[PDB]
Amino acid sequence: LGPRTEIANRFQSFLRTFVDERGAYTYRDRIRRMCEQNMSSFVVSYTDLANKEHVLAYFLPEAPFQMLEIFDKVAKDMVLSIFPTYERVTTEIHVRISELPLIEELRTFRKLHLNQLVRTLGVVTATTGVLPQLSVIKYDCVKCGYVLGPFNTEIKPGSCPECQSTGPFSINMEQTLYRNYQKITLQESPGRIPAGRIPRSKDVILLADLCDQCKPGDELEVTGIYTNNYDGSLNTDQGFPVFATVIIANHVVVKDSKQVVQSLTDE
Amino acid sequence: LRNDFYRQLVGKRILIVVNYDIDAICASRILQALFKYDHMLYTVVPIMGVTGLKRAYGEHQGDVKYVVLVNCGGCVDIVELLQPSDDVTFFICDSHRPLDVCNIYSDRQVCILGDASLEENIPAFETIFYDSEGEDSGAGESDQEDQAPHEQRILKQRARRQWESERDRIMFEYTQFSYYGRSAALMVFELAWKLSKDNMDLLWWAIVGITEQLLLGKIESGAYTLELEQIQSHVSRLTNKTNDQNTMSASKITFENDLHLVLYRHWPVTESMRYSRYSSCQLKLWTLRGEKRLHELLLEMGLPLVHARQTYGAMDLVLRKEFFSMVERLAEKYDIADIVYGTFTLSYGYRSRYAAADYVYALLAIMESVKKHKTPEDCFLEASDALSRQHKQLLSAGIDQAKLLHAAVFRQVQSSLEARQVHSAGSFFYYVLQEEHAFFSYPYALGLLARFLLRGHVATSRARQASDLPLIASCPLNASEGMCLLVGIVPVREDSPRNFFGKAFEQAAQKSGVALLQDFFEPAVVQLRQSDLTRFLDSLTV
Repeated sequence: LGPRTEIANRFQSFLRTFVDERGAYTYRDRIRRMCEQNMSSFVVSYTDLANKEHVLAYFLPEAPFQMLEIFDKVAKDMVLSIFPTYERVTTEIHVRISELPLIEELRTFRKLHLNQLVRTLGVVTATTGVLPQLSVIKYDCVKCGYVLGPFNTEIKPGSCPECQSTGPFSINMEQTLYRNYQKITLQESPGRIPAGRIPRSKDVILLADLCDQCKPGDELEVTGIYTNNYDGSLNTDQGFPVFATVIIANHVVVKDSKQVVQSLTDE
Repeated sequence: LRNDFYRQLVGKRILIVVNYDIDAICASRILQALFKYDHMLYTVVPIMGVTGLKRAYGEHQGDVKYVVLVNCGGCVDIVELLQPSDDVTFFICDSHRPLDVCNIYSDRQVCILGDASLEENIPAFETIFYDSEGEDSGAGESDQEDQAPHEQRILKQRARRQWESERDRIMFEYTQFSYYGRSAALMVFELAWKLSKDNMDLLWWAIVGITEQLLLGKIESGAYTLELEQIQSHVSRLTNKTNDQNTMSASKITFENDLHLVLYRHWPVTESMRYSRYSSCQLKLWTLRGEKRLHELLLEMGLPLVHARQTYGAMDLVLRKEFFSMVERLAEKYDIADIVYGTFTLSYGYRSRYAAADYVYALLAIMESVKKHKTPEDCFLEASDALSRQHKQLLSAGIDQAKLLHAAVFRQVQSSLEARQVHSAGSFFYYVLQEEHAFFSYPYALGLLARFLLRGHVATSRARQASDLPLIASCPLNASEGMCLLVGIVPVREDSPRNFFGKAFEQAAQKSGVALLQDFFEPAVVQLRQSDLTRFLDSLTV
């Protein structure tokens, strides 16, 4: 498209046009800094985005999924083009955000905060362990013995090597890509309570690049995005439909910082 | 030339091999096999020092006829050293060439292997013993009172004038510099090659002999880019099978252009890029920054980091085949140029494919100066019992021992450098050391110690004013109650301009002189008392 191409192109004319710190801007070199160490967790500044092009605040909330995807395509087509040897280790990228002009306390968010940009914090409690997931749709045809091909929703087209036939199928335990997974339980601090009552909480999902980072009993900072479980069994109802809530993780900052930590000025 | 003398060699002999070396064992095991071919029993010898040699001849004080010593000769006017030598057949074949000519003449009991493009000492004897002053040759050797068939005594004046004006070249011999010369047993290969011996393992042994001191930094090859014709011309031209070589045992040996970084084959990488000098010093890794520049090269190669801590043998395939297919071309542009060199390789069978030099860095590590008091000679007897195809449980132990030493080496270098123990102390550089290691007791490892500090400091902290200055080092022996070993070593990158220190330390010996020894046929070495060096160092400055 004409305008709907300009996003990645403005990222391209961003990471070698916007400058701070007396030349040799970070993201000219931060990306190769990270491709060296084989990390694949590049991070963005929002304030730098406001310094260069303030357009990217209204264009975002209408579907930030697509914003993040159109982000990651740029990191791919940059890195794997300029480091073509790289295409061995992970071959997938996404980016992070760590600058938001707002800290939304718990017990403050409602349906108005649906599917858009967030910041929130709190405390961890008990949650699950570490498990992997699926990533791709591939089956094995069972009438004719072929594979249907590569393709929260099912697809199942009639087109396939078996003369576009074989509604039936079966599945292997290999040749399909996987994805690490973990859950969390976010509870608010027992300092900033309404002074003596039960607290409130939500669940949160984090994804494969972000695991074995959190822990029970810790301090926290997350951007997150507000989810919507699309149906907890709509039917004859209670005095409420049985609906639920999660936030999906984009980027964490921990507050303890128990490692060698700060990024480096040029001088 | 002994296509004529070798037919003298049937009767009894003694085959000596002077002080430990890889030239030694390589040039001598071949002769062991030769002499068990025509049905003679013989003798192989360990030398721990020239006293061991004199007591050996004392222990072999018979009239044994075809007595042999190899890789020695510059010790004495060996007629003077050797009384019972009357008409006995001696043989030298040594590559330490700068020897006096008193040992060459007297053509009964020596064998002049004089053959070189240097006719530099032709009249060198025509005045030393032939003339004399203050003593019928009819010369200064005889009377000098106008009796020898401006004044009556200007005879001596012209005599010493010639004598000293050509001591300008005698002091050039044995009193300015020393070296070695040519191979140890490649001459011996071409000797035996007339007798129809197609022993591929002998070719491997002589390859071991050369690639010790083919180390164009340690000792010069010269023939190298000419032996890429010569040795192949020995082997490649004569092919016993043009179509039948897909065989298990000892497939006809090969040559390829590969590198001299340490133990690329049997270990992981990122520790093995770390212990050589040429790769390390030119990337400066004992400082933190060098890991970063290394890492940014690994980017350009784009090997995985996890893989770079797996054994090269243990990697997956395509990287471990394409490795050197990449590194040779995109390393030339990033500070390092000259690790790629000319060497060989072959497998016995299926186990793995040994690297044509990777024995020598186990051999050097078989020098175990242990407190059992026996182990040097046992180390010799193990070493020459190692180079075969048979004994191989021990070569792996050698490799292990070698690598743990080589990664102990650096452990002292960081310790010594950033405390700035690099004492200038005047005209040369100077180092001192305090207590003993089983690692670096003996001096081979000690020169290896010096030849990492040296490049490191002298390349990286100076202008180009002092990058060409020589080296010394202490090394204590809590073994022998305090002797404070020393070795002399040369400045940077001058291949042909080798050691002043064939004698140069002896300046202070001439001035004062304190309990000095030269027990080794090796010149580049000395041995002292425990702490009687300080005033001797004040002497030994100039």
